[PDB]
Amino acid sequence: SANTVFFDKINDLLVASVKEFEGTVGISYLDLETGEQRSVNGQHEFYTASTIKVPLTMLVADTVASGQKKWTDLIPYNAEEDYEEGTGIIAYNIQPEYPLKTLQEYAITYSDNIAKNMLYDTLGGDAKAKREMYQRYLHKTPSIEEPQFSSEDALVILQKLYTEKATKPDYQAIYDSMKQSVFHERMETPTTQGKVAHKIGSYDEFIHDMGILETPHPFALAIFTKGPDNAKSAAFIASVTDKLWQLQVSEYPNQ
Repeated sequence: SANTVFFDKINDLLVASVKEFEGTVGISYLDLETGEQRSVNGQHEFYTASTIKVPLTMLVADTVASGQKKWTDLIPYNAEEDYEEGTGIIAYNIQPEYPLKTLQEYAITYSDNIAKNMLYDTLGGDAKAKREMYQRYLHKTPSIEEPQFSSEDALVILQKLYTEKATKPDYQAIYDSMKQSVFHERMETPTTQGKVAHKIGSYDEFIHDMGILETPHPFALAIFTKGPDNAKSAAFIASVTDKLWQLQVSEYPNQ
């Protein structure tokens, strides 16, 4: 009963919050210790933008585990297929090849677009990779041209990473790269700093973040938005994140 009281308070906060947002938003919260979730508009599908780099890296790790690739493998840069600007390290000091491990790191820590392209190449192309990650991790068929996630989808992916990193060091490495990511915004706030693993995503009107907040009783959170004002969208994510953090640290029910 005490749990339902607390989770109902989380729900009240989510409902109140989305009322304030000019645009479309989905929010999903997961209390990792109990498995209890609360969502508002948690099934609306949004263009993934860079959030897809998380399951991409998971798939790369799975592929290494299968024996088909090794972390030490040198992956060649293909100008004619891999070049992309925006976020990343590679574009701004291009090398002819990279260890697979390095790509894996850069795709998350620096949201590196070229790294992402080179990972898709390694996995047999983006259509194949997308089919595999969606089918295996979400039990869904993807749109290859315009892949989508709901906030609930994001929670399914985060839960898998969080559970399985206990026995999969390469998933722990992904998590750690999410903690070390260089974009100190959205779910990363003065309150959550040093205690958040997150993957931002941005494209035009799409502004997202998804992650795990390392409160004493930890929780997963996904906030996906589409709206006209990028600054407002990012500020909304940070605001809701801090409000949930405060509840989680101050009113968590005795079990």
